[PDB]
Amino acid sequence: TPTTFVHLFEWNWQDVAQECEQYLGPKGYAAVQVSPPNEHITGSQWWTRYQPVSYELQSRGGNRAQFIDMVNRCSAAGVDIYVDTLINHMAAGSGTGTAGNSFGNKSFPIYSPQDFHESCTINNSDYGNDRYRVQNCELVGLADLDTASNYVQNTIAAYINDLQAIGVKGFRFDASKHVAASDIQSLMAKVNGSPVVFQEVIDQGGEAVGASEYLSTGLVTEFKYSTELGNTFRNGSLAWLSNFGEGWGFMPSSSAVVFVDNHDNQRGHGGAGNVITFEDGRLYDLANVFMLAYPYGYPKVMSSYDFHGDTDAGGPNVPVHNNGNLECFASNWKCEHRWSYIAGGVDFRNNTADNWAVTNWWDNTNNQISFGRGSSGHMAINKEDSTLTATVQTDMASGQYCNVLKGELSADAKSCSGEVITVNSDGTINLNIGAWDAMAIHKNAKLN
Ligand SMILES: [Ca+2]
Repeated sequence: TPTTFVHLFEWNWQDVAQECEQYLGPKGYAAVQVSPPNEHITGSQWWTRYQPVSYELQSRGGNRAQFIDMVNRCSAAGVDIYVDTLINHMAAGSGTGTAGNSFGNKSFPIYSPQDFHESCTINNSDYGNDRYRVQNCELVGLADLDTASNYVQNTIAAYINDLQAIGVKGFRFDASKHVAASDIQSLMAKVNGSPVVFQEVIDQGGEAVGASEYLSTGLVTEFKYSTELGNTFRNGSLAWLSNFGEGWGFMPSSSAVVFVDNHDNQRGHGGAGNVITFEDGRLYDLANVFMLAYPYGYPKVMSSYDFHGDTDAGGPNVPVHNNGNLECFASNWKCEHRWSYIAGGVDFRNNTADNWAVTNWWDNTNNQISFGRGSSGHMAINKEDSTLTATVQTDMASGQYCNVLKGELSADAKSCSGEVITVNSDGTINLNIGAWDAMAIHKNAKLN
């Protein structure tokens, strides 16, 4: 069952299409969130994508034909496409777009100065005590669209509807906090059918505008998850995660999009240094394994590029699929979605989707934990400095299982490529997990 999606950050349309056929589809990823496909300002920085010029599908990722080709090919592979949609603003200042269009002084090919709110600057203190300014003023100089305007709502809705006609199945509403929930409600009334919509709302608490305000218009990014997970993994005890989720004050599980990190917070925007990223190696593996095994939210796996400490830099000057060579795992594209523990966690989540309870939780009061998903699967994480050798109780059928974090079941089901885990006749497992390692087994990766 499809349960997880991935963000192919700055991946061009040809690389995504190929990734869908060769990897995402076969491995079970539900969908792909692509970078903004519309016309945006010129420049090499990754953030140019967040300054729209028009809704023409001519961007750094490719042209309209390549985009349509990507949707079709991904769709055939069983993978949906979610489009990062800019509903709050247009480009700042003046200049030229990726499709040749000129703009300037809030004058764009599809909007006039009258289609924007009167200019004012959002100040940091406005977040805590002035919802009017947060939603009507400019976010770092970006022209703030008058989202209450029928013309503006029709224009954005037409774009969304055009994407659905092409085959796009979902949408990410960028900077949703900066748009009144009621404006989004009016917008959605113009959207055909019921596509998957998730809204970016950064709410760690103490904001004038809250995440709960967007629950009736779709899913909402739960930023507390990323921050607390990172904080617990680095500075706390894993034992504390036994009631992670609503128990910690998070929004309803069925309404949340969760992640270890995202394109913003891995660069210091919306997250401090406690956020765990690819740079943390094995710590990142372990954090993803917990997220993917734990039954809270709709997880989004991150797929980054090594930015070499430059938080403004755009992606690599080389494609992922480069003349038969895969530009992954090194100093270009990181391809975390292909990392063994991460793809294995996705497999675990996909095969335990028939039991969303956390069963038989066990911990050593500190950094060793183990829990099951009923008789569908079991997992354990060892973040201590000594081997985890405890005997844990599971509800699983006795037999031999492939530790899916380190390998997989062969076609004929007679062998695994990685280590084997034995479930004894009484349902127990005598663990043998080294420091900073983990194991996960499920009913669909059982031997012979
Ligand atoms: Ca706004």
